Amino acid sequence: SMQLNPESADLRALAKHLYDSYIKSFPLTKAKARAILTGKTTDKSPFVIYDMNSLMMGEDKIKFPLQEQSKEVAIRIFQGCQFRSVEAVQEITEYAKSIPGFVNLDLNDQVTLLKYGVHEIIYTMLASLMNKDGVLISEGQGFMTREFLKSLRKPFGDFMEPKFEFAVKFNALELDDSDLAIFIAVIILSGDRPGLLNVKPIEDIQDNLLQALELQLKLNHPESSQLFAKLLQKMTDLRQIVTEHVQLLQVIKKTETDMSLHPLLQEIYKDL
Ligand SMILES: C/C(=C\CC/C(C)=C/CC[C@]1(C)CCc2cc(O)cc(C)c2O1)CC/C=C(\C)C(=O)O
Ligand SMILES: C/C(=C\CC/C(C)=C/CC[C@]1(C)CCc2cc(O)cc(C)c2O1)CC/C=C(\C)C(=O)O
Repeated sequence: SMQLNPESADLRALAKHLYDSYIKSFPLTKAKARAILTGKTTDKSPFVIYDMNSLMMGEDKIKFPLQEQSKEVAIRIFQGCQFRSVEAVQEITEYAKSIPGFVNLDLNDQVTLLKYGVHEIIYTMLASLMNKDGVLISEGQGFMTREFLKSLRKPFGDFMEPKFEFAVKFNALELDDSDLAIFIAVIILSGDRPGLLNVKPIEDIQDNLLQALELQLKLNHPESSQLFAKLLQKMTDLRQIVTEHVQLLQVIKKTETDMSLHPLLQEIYKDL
């Protein structure tokens, strides 16, 4: 069974390092998101976008567009989501640099792990900002309803729904930021990504993160012995969400020309 030894003290040290770096890299933590979503925050309520009227009032309220603002609502929303995804790529990149051993990997491998990892991490962390009713946007200053997003014309009405479906089930696991910091690191350090140069050093880092994660979960969740196994299952699930997402982006690229795909996202999508 579980032991207090030097190995376990090192794994707890790693968990703390990752948590501290995760806090630094991602201002809106799950703890803060949940406080807003339950109202248990003392902060001002987010502005709620639940219909076309409150979307347009929202554009006046929420600050975070030359011929962008000429496009129909669904495209303005979709383009906004793309920009926020690119900001998320930047943050997740900075987080990865804090993962011990990551910056010592060959720079091409660092880039490959991020290329194939970032969307998995985006869907994981998006769950922190979701409840069954909607999602927090612009770092908690807004809340956009799930049914409002579904109401957008085909094919835009379907692009968030699979992320909500993932989030309701993921959120039932009741992970906290301390758990997530390690989970995200595990996903990034996946040795099976296409086109990696040096698989073994990545596998060696991931093995240590997986040990850190299993110990964190045993300590932090006395009421489930299944949680580690369930989280390995979520890692495979996320690869499905991303596949499905990419196919939707194809359908959009094919059917919905006169609508710009962010060049950086194009680069990432190339070989997913
Ligand atoms: C999934 C999505 C938007 C990502 C929105 C988003 C910001 C997700 C990441 C959530 C985290 C990582 C949570 C923590 C956090 C804290 C911050 O302080 C700031 C941000 C951005 C943040 O983002 C729309 C569909 C994808 C598109 C168009 C694409 O890809 O084609
Ligand atoms: C659903 C989603 C982003 C909506 C992005 C959005 C506000 C789209 C609407 C864009 C338009 C129609 C265009 C101009 C504009 C500017 C604003 O400043 C505010 C709004 C509402 C706005 O609306 C992904 C999750 C985002 C997170 C966590 C975040 O961390 O964001």
